[PDB]
Amino acid sequence: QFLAPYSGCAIGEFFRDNGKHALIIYDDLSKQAVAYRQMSLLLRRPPGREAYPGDVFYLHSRLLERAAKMNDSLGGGSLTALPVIETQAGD
Amino acid sequence: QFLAPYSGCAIGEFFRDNGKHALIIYDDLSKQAVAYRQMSLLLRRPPGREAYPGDVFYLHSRLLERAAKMNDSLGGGSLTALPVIETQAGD
Amino acid sequence: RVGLTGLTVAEYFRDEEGKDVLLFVDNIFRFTQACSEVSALLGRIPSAVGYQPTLATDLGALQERITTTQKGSITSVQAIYVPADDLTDPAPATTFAHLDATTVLNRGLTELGIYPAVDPLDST
Amino acid sequence: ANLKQLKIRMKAIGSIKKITKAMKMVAASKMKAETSRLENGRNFAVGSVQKMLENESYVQKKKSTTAPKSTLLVPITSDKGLCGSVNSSIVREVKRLALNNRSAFGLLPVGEKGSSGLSRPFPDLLKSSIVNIQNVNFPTAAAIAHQVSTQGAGYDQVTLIYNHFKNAISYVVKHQELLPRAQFLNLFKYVTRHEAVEPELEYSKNYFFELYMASSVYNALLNSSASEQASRMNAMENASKNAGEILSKLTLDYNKARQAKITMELIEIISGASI
Repeated sequence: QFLAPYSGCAIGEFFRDNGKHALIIYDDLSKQAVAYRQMSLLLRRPPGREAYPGDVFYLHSRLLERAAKMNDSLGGGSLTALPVIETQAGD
Repeated sequence: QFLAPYSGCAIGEFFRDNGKHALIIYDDLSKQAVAYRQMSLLLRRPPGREAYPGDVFYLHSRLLERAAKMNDSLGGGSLTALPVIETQAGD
Repeated sequence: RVGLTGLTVAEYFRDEEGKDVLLFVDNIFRFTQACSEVSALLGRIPSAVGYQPTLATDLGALQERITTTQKGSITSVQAIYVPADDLTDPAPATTFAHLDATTVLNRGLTELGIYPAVDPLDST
Repeated sequence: ANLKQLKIRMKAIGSIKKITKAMKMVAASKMKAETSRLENGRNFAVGSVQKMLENESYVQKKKSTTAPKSTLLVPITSDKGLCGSVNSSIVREVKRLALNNRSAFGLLPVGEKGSSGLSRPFPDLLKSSIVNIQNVNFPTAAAIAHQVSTQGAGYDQVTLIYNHFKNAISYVVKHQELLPRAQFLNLFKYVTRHEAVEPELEYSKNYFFELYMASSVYNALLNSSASEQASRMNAMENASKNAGEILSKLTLDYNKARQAKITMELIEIISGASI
């Protein structure tokens, strides 16, 4: 679950780097945080607020930061992302 | 930051034991607890509630308890303490 | 694992017998609770509110093994207990992510003499 | 986030919603009584004097038709607070009609909120008011009508501002216009179609004037009193409604804070157990 989002993102970069356009959709990412939180707690790492690791931000950022619009010289390709998030009580 | 409160306190004891009157003003002690907490955590000591050391209460008590009104036999000196505390949200 | 035991009995009829099965399971709260207790004893760091870090995985296995196949189907009717009446609690929250329908039993209907406990409006 | 504080504030809103819900029950109960009294006393001798005066053809020929330059305003409002927006509506309209032109209205208020609300905006204009009415009845309405009669001599016209109870949930402001005593007598002497000899005209003119004035006052109080209980009930419903929404919202934050509390304390224990 932790690696699936990055695996799919690489498939989208293919179309991006070849001048093509791709739209990658990421189902609810809270599942990834739980999966990553699982591995973190099992690694004896110190949990932060809401039991999430301190690098949970970098987990999602590094992924979404790769989805962008390449210039025309490189091919003009793009990679659209539609991350989903589930809110417990709509807060 | 951990010794500055006690450092200035010793300077006040001079006027105290010499029958004089001195007023010491300790700025926010929460910053001392963070420095004292930081100093304790880095020493690999077991942390207490809120990550602070177990004897954090003894810290401020030992510091503030020195302020007193010496009797006339020792000169009648006095040391007045005005410690400050900063609250996050008035809690 | 007692919950998985009944599931294995149902999976036999699903695959071999090829007939539909109806798996009744007590309130899943005690299932998730037992998974948290065993995890704590083994020395795993608990979750935010004390659950095991493998909540999604431990619960996902049970919720995924229950589905329809080409041979048969296993319809699971399991009770849901919300601790402290907190819907945002991890146990019921992760469970609702899999539930397709809900049967809310109301006490008022029984008093009026109508004794299907299911509520028409609350049920979805 | 300091669960102890949130739980206390939730308890407060719960009591407010409780007392707010209870006041609505009493609001409905009293509304039933007022409507029962209104339906029985309504249209009591209303327009009677106005009708016969119209039937008097000779009166219309000699009718003195002029525009009153100075008039007296007697707004009707409820005395008990937290009764709804009916009082605010009346004090608002009279404020507009009064702030526009000053020194042309006496503004004798009726009701604690009506007079108190108009005291600061119009000082030295309103000199007396009537409040703390124990019950509504014709003898009392006549005493009020009599007082207005004494104060109406200085002004050329008198009008009453009050809420009209058209529906249990719809109360529209309505204002009647009544001529003073001096204008009534000079108009009543022309009465010739309807003979008055059992009591002589000199006595009948002053008597039927009371009936003409008390009838309007008595009817106005009922309409306003019924609107009070009606608007009060609606206000408690909206208040109890809003009280519940806020109470439910804090409950979510309470549960959210509960999870964070267990998370914080649990990590502290794990941190100490790690070493």
